[PDB]
Amino acid sequence: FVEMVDNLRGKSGQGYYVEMTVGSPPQTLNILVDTGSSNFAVGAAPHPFLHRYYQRQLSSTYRDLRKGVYVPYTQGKWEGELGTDLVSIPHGPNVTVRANIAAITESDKFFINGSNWEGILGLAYAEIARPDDSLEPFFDSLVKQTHVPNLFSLQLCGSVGGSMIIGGIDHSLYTGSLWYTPIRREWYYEVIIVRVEINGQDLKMDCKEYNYDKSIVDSGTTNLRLPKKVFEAAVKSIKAASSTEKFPDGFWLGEQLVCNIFPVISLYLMGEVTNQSFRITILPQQYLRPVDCYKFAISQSSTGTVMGAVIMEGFYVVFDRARKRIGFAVSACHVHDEFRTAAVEGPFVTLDMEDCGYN
Ligand SMILES: Cc1noc(C)c1[C@@H]1C[C@@](C)(c2ccc(F)cc2F)N=C(N)S1
Repeated sequence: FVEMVDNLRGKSGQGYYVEMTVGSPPQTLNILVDTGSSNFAVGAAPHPFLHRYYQRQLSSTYRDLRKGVYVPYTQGKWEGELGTDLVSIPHGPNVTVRANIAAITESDKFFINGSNWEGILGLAYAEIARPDDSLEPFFDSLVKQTHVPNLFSLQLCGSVGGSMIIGGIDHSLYTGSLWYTPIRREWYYEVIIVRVEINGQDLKMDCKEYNYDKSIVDSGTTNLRLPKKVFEAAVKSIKAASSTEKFPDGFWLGEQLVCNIFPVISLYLMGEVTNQSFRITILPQQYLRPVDCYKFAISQSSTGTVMGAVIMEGFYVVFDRARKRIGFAVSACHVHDEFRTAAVEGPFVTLDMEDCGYN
């Protein structure tokens, strides 16, 4: 998978993108890699922010599905026209598939001014695909039409770079062993957090609170998002551990910037075996992001835990769809100092892990 190494690019806070081609003859586009959605949607109109866009008139293999799609988010929205066309990934497997494409004709607060991507690749499951689950996501189409194994892995490195290994695992991209957590449900990449530690000190919360209403792995989100009750207990512990320096309350809420003291954060994830778990540990270098101006990149959430770039940049993450599991291993590219490094450790004994999942 050497040709797939270093196939991700981007700028800080603007996400990670991969080069893709769409149509015949192939039209080159930069496409954001997003494990938190399920639509393959591309700019198809000359929006001022876009370097380029999908021109359906130039493609002889384009097929109109004669259906519109309106996708609103919490922050922004896009509207598109649904169709199918031939899609390939130049720095991926040597294959071409017919995939669903939402041609974006109208948007608000979706594209980033100054970014180098013009589309989004939803890598999650059909259940959260829009308008409904009958619209087959790209990766489902890829696995069905080719002999590409039902697996992909992401190494996101902290302008920015990384690797999306499609159909396999590159062992040079991680150190130590991979540790797997079950995918609870095939919609988002939903996982179960069973324990949270700040500098080794347990938060002592009902583990159901950590997964209210869900916990997901999302490459399209920057922050580690936590449920508000978990966030408040987490921040209080981080404040106590970093009592050497005094910071304004706005900094902790992400309302202001600040220009060894900060604690490590450990998330225990449900293991593959009954009563067995493992832990992933991140550093201040992950959750305190440069904007020297630093932004506290842990925030409160209404939609449950989001393991965004803050988590993913510390680890090599394997999305093992074939076995309904997500693998975590220490990333060979993660940012650390001489005293502390990111870690994946196990096994640990954790009882009543099924009670941690919200129903
Ligand atoms: C859900 C949700 N609610 O508010 C926001 C913002 C989202 C993001 C939606 C999406 C599609 C997204 C990501 C990056 C980007 F640049 C634009 C996007 F639209 N992927 C996610 N994972 S989170």
